[PDB]
Amino acid sequence: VRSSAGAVRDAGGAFGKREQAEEERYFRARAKEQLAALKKHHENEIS
Amino acid sequence: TTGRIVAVIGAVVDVQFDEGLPPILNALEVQGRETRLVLEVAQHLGESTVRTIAMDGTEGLVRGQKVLDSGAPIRIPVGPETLGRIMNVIGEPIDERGPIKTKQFAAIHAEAPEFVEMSVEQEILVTGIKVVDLLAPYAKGGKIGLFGGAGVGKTVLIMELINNVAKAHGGYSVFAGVGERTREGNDLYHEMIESGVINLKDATSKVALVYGQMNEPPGARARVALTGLTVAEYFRDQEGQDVLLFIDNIFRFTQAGSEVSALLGRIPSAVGYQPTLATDMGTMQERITTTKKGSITSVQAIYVPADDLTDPAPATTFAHLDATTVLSRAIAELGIYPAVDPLDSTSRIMDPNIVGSEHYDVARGVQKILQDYKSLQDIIAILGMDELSEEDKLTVSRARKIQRFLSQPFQVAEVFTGHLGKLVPLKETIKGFQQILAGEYDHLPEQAFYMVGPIEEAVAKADKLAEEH
Amino acid sequence: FAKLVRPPVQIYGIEGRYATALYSAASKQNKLEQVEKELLRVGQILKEPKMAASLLNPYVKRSVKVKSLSDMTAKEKFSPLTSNLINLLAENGRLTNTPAVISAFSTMMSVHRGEVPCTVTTASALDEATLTELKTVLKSFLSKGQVLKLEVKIDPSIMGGMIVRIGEKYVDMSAKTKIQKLSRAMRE
Amino acid sequence: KTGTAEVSSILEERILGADTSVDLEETGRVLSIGDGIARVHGLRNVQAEEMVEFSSGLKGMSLNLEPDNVGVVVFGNDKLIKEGDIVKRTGAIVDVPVGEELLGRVVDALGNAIDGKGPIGSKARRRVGLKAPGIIPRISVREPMQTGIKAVDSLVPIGRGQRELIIGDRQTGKTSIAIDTIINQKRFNDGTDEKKKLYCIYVAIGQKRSTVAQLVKRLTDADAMKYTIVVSATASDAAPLQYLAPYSGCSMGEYFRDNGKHALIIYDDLSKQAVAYRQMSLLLRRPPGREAYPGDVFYLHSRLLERAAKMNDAFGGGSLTALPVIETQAGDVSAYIPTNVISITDGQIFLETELFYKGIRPAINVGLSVSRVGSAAQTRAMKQVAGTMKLELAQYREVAAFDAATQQLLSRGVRLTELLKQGQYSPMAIEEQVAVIYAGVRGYLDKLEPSKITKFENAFLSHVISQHQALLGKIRTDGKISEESDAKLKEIVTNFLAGFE
Amino acid sequence: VDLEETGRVLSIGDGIARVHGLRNVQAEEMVEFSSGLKGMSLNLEPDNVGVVVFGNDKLIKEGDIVKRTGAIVDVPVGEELLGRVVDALGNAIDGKGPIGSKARRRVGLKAPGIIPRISVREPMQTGIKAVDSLVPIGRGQRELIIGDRQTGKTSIAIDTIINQKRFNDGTDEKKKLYCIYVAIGQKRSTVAQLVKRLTDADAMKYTIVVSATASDAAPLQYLAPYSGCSMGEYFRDNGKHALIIYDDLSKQAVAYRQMSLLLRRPPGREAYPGDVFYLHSRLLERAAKMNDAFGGGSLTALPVIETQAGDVSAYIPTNVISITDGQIFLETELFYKGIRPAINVGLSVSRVGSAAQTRAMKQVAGTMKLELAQYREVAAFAQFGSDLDAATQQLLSRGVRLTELLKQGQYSPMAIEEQVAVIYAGVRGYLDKLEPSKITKFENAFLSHVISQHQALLGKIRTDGKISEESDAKLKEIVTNFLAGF
Ligand SMILES: Nc1ncnc2c1ncn2[C@@H]1O[C@H](COP(=O)(O)OP(=O)(O)OP(=O)(O)O)[C@@H](O)[C@H]1O
Ligand SMILES: Nc1ncnc2c1ncn2[C@@H]1O[C@H](COP(=O)(O)OP(=O)(O)OP(=O)(O)O)[C@@H](O)[C@H]1O
Ligand SMILES: Nc1ncnc2c1ncn2[C@@H]1O[C@H](COP(=O)(O)OP(=O)(O)O)[C@@H](O)[C@H]1O
Ligand SMILES: [Mg+2]
Ligand SMILES: [Mg+2]
Ligand SMILES: [Mg+2]
Repeated sequence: VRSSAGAVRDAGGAFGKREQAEEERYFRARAKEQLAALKKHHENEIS
Repeated sequence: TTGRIVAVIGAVVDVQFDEGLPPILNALEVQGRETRLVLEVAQHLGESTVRTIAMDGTEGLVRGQKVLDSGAPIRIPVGPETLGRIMNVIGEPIDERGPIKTKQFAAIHAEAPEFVEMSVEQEILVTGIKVVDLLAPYAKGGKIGLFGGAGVGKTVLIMELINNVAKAHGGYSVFAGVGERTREGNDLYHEMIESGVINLKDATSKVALVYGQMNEPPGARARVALTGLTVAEYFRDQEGQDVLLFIDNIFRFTQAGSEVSALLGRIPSAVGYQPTLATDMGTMQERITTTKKGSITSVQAIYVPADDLTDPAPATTFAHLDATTVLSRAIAELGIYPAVDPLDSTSRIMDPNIVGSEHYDVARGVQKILQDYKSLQDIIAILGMDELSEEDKLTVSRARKIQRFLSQPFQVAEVFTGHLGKLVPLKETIKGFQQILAGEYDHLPEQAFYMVGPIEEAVAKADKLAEEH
Repeated sequence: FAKLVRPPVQIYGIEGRYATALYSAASKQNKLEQVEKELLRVGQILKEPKMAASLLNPYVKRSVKVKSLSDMTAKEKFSPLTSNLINLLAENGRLTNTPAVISAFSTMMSVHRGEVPCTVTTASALDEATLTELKTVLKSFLSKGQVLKLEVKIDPSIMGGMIVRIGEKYVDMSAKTKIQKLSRAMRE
Repeated sequence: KTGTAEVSSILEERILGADTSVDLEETGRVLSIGDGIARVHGLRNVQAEEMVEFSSGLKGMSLNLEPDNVGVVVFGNDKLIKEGDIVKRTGAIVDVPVGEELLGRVVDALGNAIDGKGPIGSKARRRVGLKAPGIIPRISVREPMQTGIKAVDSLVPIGRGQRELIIGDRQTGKTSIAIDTIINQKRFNDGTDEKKKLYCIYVAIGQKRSTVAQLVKRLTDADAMKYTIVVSATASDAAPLQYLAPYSGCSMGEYFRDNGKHALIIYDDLSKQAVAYRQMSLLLRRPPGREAYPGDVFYLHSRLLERAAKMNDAFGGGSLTALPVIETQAGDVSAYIPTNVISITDGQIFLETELFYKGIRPAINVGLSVSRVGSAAQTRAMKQVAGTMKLELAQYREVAAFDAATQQLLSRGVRLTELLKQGQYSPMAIEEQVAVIYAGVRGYLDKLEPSKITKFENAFLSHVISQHQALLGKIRTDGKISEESDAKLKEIVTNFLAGFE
Repeated sequence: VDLEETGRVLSIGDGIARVHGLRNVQAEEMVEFSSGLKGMSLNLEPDNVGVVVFGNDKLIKEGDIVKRTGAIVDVPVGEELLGRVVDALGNAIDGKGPIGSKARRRVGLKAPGIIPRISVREPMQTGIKAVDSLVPIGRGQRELIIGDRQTGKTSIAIDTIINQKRFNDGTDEKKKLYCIYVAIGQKRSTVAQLVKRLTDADAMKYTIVVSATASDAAPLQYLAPYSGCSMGEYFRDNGKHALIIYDDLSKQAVAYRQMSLLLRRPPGREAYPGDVFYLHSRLLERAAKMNDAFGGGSLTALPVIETQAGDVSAYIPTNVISITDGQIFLETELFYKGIRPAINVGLSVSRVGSAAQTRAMKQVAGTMKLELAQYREVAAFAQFGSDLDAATQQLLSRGVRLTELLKQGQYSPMAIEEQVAVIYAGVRGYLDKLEPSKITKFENAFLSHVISQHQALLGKIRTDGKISEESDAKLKEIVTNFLAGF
């Protein structure tokens, strides 16, 4: 047996869930910031 | 000739003859049955005995019944009259509208086109699905496979392909359902009738359904594939026209053979499959082909037992397809639908010469970025994502955006998702993925791309999320 | 099922199983001697080159076999038991091993009348006086009713003495065995 | 190549010309009984899968029709059969009684009452081995079968005519799902809407009789026996009985289906019918396959589950729902028989044995539980609430391993999850389910403590069932939640919330 | 009736006739059925004969008459086959007429002994940088190509076949190499597109495509490799050089397994009979390199194996890995991250080694191998990249460039001198000051530039077969001048 790439997600163990949760956290934060920036740009561009 | 049944064991009936002996593959009619029972010969055991597989339940058979050799293999009606009907494995209709009155009969067993009869042209077949068109483009006249576990999207995807292509097709079509739910067969029949593809009143139907659903004894599930294949063979050769042939499932064609094998007196192979798995499948998959005198755009759903692509059955089928779109359960768990696995679906026309330089560069870029993301997830396991460098957080963000953008809402999935089905022409997909890769959308949230058609719709959805924020 | 009368000696395999069937059939009705006669007559009949070659070809309908055998058993006016047995063998397809069947029956008949077989192996022939006294002594081994059925044999492998077999019992007085026993015992 | 019937006891009959005295057409003699399988010589006119009757009252089913003998399987213990016993035909393919007389009887796999309340007075009999409906008789599953379990009715809706599959490890609550479903239909059956009555059948395959007796007591307690049949082929029963019990139950249900009535049938378990079938096949010397299961153990279940159909209105409009129960070993849902059945059904309820300890009961593992029929078989009000609830749970399930917005999301998800828990043998009407789901999903519990929702729900239900039954009746009859009904629910939820603390 | 030169079918079914008679039939002899069907007599038992039918058993009723042809299986040979498409027995299937070959050979002949051979020393140019530098293949070798699905094995084989066109179009006679491509268990349209592809590159005037496709009966797929190997032994035994490509050898094993399990031979592991080693060993041991006393010819072999899930401990993969002189792993993980051909150079080996490399490619690849070996043991850091000393930083900055030099495109093999020039530029260090993404472009440019102007230097490298210090200096000057203006 050998090691592949991205096998932590495949295994589905605790570590895989920890991946998916942490990544979702980070990109939820960034999506909130990007949505705020999009609204603010919209207001700054109506003018 | 006329023999007499001598033994019945499961679906395997041994019949003894005193006149001449019926060659293998012949069809023998059992005398004294309320409904036509046809036994297909499969062996000559010596002493003028033949082993046979019963195409229909062998309940109520008695040792000594009389059996008449029809004299030729299972013959089925063909012609443009079978369009809009539904047929047994043995050709008799099962939609309760009277007999299929044709001039042409065809034997379901026939040799495959010789090597001197094959075509060598390949032209992409736009399907309107982003992932399929981008990473594993289909081809007109080619054989196509949908490898799925259970409940991943094989049937919804093949219904989407029917709706898309069969409706916009100049030629005819055929849907041979081999050993899958009868609920689905009825659903498809009614969907076609209500969508105009089938027409009960007049002769304007473009589909010739054939059904061997999973309540048929194994002798029947192992042959309805050949029956649908015979109808498509006729439309390819005699009509001299393009044809479509959807098969769902093509695993059951192997499973049924495995079911009867042991009783046929054969030592089992690797995983309980019959020793003749490879050839019993080649002799079938070698008739589903384009030739100089026609063209068949066969699509086939393929069960992958327990999501094990190394199983003998899918492993053997992989070599008989010009394009495979491996649906995956892991992607379907993320909610991406269709679940097509971008790093496992391949094709034979994915070349810079056949699809063009830019299409090829974009497809390879998508694959490479997704693979890089797969590698990075391992590090994100331990570090967390705040620790990732700034050239990789970009890679992860872009890869997530591309994963979402590969999803799409189909017109046959409105019942589940509620959204509206979309078709994305090839240019829209290539342009959208070019832009996502280039970085022209780092300012939109990833969820902006989830279940949208062209890229402009992702922009509009991002704007709507921002406004409603 | 019926209570088939057990034959004296038990044989096994298909041969001995047909033979047991026939023996139990004949024993009822007390037709053993005549049944054996018709059996040893079919033994000669089936060796006929035409029949021998016809019955070994598997490409003649088994019904042809049965019809031919019915003809050849009606011509000889065989007892109904033997005709039925031969028809049975033809139906089942075992007539290819008929000589094993009838032979078994012969054995199963010998043990009936007490022909306890024997065998003597020597390095040379035996003078009729010596052979006769040998028979007289061997007769002492048996029981009442039984009668010796001697079978002389010659082999050069054993040098001296001889080897005697009386049904199951077996005594090896060869010089070979004695030489081996002496050599082993003295070496060990 | 020694034939079985080439014994001496037979060749002797043949030799001395005595076979003509006995009947070898409608009668035979047991060559060899052993381990529950008889070989019979004779019966030249016995049909395949026909029933035969031994000379001691025991019955059997002639499975193997070999050239010279017949492999019969005894529906009982072969302690009483002896070499040479006379087996006499019965003339008819094995069939079982059916009717409304069976309702409320603990019948046996073969249709013989084992509750001791007297003979079944049935009139008609059906062959167990009948073909399932075709493409034409059926129609799309449209009506809802109310399970009475919040999670199932909300996120895994089950229609009438649909074959679900309750799959999970041992001791995770599959029979509990089945019995909640059986008990729930009590409200519909005790009513006048004859088109909503559902008649239940429980097939107990390879379960100790104590279990079946406790289950029957539980059903009688809720007086859910006047409309229930129980086909009981328990562990002590010969393998052929355990192999035939599902087909007896399925035919008893095909009766109600073919007469415009709606039936539900629950096989428990099918993984033990498969074991009984394997034993039968191996004792008939049929070659094994995977794990020794006969080569055709898929067809065995496919031909059984394909009979759960939903007939069109030209065929009476009847219906037969099936709820097979499979038992995986260690969550290894990728085994042989679980995989065989997972692709035969349309939907599956995944009982996970670690959701079961972490607190979630019933253990339904949403996200892995699917219903291919889907929202098409749901009530409009439940559609409305479930549309939001399923989505919110889907989002919360990817941020469970832990901001303000996402913190609110997790809070709401935990609120919903505590709302999906349930008692046992206490199903709820659809109106109450939608009421509490609405209360929890609009946000009227975003502040209440988690450990209190478990009680709040309970209390809340009582309040409505004691104060605003008119609203529930309106929601139920109207089917959908009307705007005035929505406002009434809003008022009621806020009022109870304020006065609950 | 004759039951020595003739017999009659007792039974048939699943392609295994059981014949009665044929008392004088030899084992592995070709009998003929009354229906114009041939067959091979494999099981000689006391009572019958087990004939495997070369075709469909629909035409073989019970009671048929079978007549022995008196000869072991044999196939045509010669240069009359070149450019044709024959089936597992020499019958043409390209519809260009009769093959017209005078000679014949037995498929089951034995390999050359211990003395006839001589150590593999010539280089068999595959035209692929990765193969030709890091896992070289000599003439007379047996280099397994083992991989997963759709990783690029058939493409390695076809690039090898296409490359030989430069040698076969020249006048040097001991560099000419004739290719044979045995295609076992492949959809016919695949073979048709392959023949078209070979015609496009004009590489079909010295190629013999032996076709045993999926529809063909099991015996034809079991027999195709031996037919091809005999047509190749013909060129070996006449002072010519051959290259036979079995594709795959796993499907020959599957066909053989079907034959055995239907003849009822003891199964064994994975149901493979006990001869799936003997089967392949007595095939791959016919790739030799005869010494001058025997002509000097040679016969390379490139068996292709598919491994399920990269499992190379399965039965057949290990059987064929313990028989061959190397292996070229083709991992898909590398395939999708840009590395195409996806030749995993850690697992790939060649027990022949650099004994079969031209002196120039030895001179360069000797150090390239070490550079990549050093890179492969600090590859993990690549992500972190910073935070590490200049030592590992330079290691994995050289490794990335070297890796990106080994990328190559469909059907475009490179002449040995051009590979040497590119690897020289890359490894001597004239690229470490370049952004990795541009490396490929540089290559695709530099190559062309060198091809246009400095053809004389390439000719000198090709002929001398070595990088003389004069040529070394001239090449350094060329690289420096070009890299300056980029
Ligand atoms: N919703 C629930 N709440 C609390 N307990 C439950 C619930 N459902 C099931 N249980 C508990 O699970 C136990 C066994 O469950 P059940 O017998 O229904 O599962 P099962 O898998 O059918 O068991 P087996 O497979 O052994 O027959 C019961 O004693 C019951 O207390
Ligand atoms: N050197 C390469 N550069 C770019 N693409 C390649 C290269 N080699 C192979 N490919 C691509 O990989 C795909 C599969 O190639 P190939 O047919 O050689 O693999 P295979 O192992 O033969 O497939 P199968 O196992 O199905 O026969 C092809 O579409 C081809 O475009
Ligand atoms: N495109 C899609 N959009 C939303 N849901 C889907 C989609 N495809 C499949 N699904 C869900 O996955 C399930 C898979 O069922 P289906 O694909 O019909 O059968 P199969 O097991 O043959 O794949 C469907 O019932 C559906 O709920
Ligand atoms: Mg499906
Ligand atoms: Mg239980
Ligand atoms: Mg290939």
